Amino acid sequence: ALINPQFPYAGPVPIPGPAPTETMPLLNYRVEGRIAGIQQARQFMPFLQGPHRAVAEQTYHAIGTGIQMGQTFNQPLINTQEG
Amino acid sequence: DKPIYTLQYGNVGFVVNPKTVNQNARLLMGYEYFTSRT
Repeated sequence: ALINPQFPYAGPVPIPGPAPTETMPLLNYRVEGRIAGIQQARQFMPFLQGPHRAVAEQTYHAIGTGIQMGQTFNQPLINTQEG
Repeated sequence: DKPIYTLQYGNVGFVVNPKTVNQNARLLMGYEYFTSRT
């Protein structure tokens, strides 16, 4: 702010002001609020809580069976070298 | 804001139920996506 003498800035907005209204009042709000609809315990989703496999491992079962059977052919006898 | 991401909520699919189907009809699908580089 600058004040300049001799033209000085009025020393106030004075008493000639026009009170325009008495509408100043905010009427307090008084209220009762009830949000009470029956609630049912459940919601349907496509899927909740699953941690789906991105790849599975290979998996398997097992079997064996049979017996011990055989047809054989042997090497001929040979002269013994030494000993 | 909420990208389609299977593994977050099972398999998801884009669906079209056609009223009329001419010979050689097909759906050309275009996707915009983010992915993971393992």
